[PDB]
Formats: sequence, C-alpha cells, structure tokens
Amino acid sequence: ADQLTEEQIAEFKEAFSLFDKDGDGTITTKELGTVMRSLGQNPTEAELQDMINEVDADGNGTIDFPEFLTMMARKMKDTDSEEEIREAFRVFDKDGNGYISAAELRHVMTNLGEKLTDEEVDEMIREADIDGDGQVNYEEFVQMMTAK
Amino acid sequence: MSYYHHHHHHDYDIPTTENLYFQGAMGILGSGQKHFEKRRNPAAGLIQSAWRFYATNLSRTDLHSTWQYYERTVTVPMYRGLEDLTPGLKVSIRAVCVMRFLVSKRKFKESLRLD
Ligand SMILES: [Ca+2]
Ligand SMILES: [Ca+2]
Ligand SMILES: [Ca+2]
Ligand SMILES: [Ca+2]
Repeated sequence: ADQLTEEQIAEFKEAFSLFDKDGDGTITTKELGTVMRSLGQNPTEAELQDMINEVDADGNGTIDFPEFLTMMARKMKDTDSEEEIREAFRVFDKDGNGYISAAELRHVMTNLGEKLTDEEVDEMIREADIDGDGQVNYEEFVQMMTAK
Repeated sequence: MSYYHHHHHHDYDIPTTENLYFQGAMGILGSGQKHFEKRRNPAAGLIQSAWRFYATNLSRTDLHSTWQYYERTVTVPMYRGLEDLTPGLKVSIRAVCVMRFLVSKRKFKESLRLD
C-alpha cells in the first residue's frame, strides 16, 4: 500500500554501481570474489557460490538489479520490521520476564550457531556498555541495531 | 575428596563426539523445550552475523582509527578528491556481510527441519 522508498533505493543503486566491475551491467560470482578481495577477504569459491544462493527467483547465475535490490531490501525488512531480531533475542529468555542472565548469554552465543571467541563476545557487551550484574535487557540491542 | 560434584556419578569423564550417529535416545529435560532448541539455531546465527555486520560500520571520525589507517595505506585507491565522505565503503562491507546473514537464515532454517 505505502509507496516504495526512493531514498533507501539510492543506497542500493550505489552498491550495485560499485559491485559491477567487468562492466556488463550485472553482478556474477567471480565479481563478488573481486569485491571480497578488495575488502581484504579471500573466501573459498564454494563459499562465494553458496552465499549467492538466496538471491534469484529463476537462478540466472548473475544478479540483476531487482534481485540485488531484494538482497539489499531484505535486510531493510528486518530493520523496518524489527520483529525478527526482537523474537530472535526472545527465544533465549530462560525466565520469561524480559531480562536475561549474563552467564546464560555467553555460552549460547559462543558455542552455538555461528561460533565466536570470547574476544568477539566482549565487543557486544562492552561497546553497548552493558552492566556487570546478571540482568541484561535485550530491547536496547534491537534499538541500537535499528535507531541509527 | 568426600564431596561429589555430580550426584549420579555415571562415569569419571564425559566423552563428546561430533557425529550424530544412526540411533540415539532423545532424552528428557522437558520435551517441549526442544521446540525452542530447533528455533534457537537460526536466532543464534542471525544475532552473531548481525553483530559482525554492525561492527564494520561502528565508527569513522574518532574510533576505527586502525581501520582508517589500513584503508588509507592501500595502493589501489585514488586520491578521494570528488567526495569527502566514504559511505560507499561502509555500504560495500555491510552488503557482503548480509549475504552470509541471509544464507545462514536459509541454512539454519534447514537445521530447524532435521531432514
Ligand atoms: Ca559484471
Ligand atoms: Ca533472476
Ligand atoms: Ca527474562
Ligand atoms: Ca545488567
């Protein structure tokens, strides 16, 4: 119903403009690898193939603008509708009252799903200035993700 | 050491194996909890990937001093005369990060399914 957002599309269009590099108007898997190297990352060819799997309705091996727009736009639906990240925090609440214990929080983040070391979970706690005591709220994390 | 850490005392040491195996007992901790366990796997992956995604853009003017120096030093980039701001760099890194976020959403939905 609501009109689509042009200001947000403009960011997507600049990303599309940067990403095409052989200059044929469309973004293929080896161009994504070319972008990755330019960001100092040399992932495996299989990883580059796999991370593209989402994008296309018809599977055309190169990423057209609306599909690229959907890849970029899809993240915006999580930003616009914050229900997914808010619910993603909610499924870990041991007591059901909105406050999560700090000790509980480290083990389920560190050892599960994507695995990250203690130094990486330190950044999440410290840079959001979370307190030493066990009660940590997760609403502030969603607001940090969406406010800026 | 008269006191015992675990009341059951089934074995001296516990062995953990990565492979699932063909046959295993489900176990009981309250079976309804296991519905949350399947859901938690995409939630855990999305939270980790989102934090990794946000950290790349965390700061420009004062913080991310080291990142700023590493970006300035590289030879390939041209003198940035035309545009003072560098959002395009921030957009470019956070654009590649979400491909992992989205595919982790599909893969961890597959992990939710147990097929
Ligand atoms: Ca191209
Ligand atoms: Ca297509
Ligand atoms: Ca709680
Ligand atoms: Ca606290």
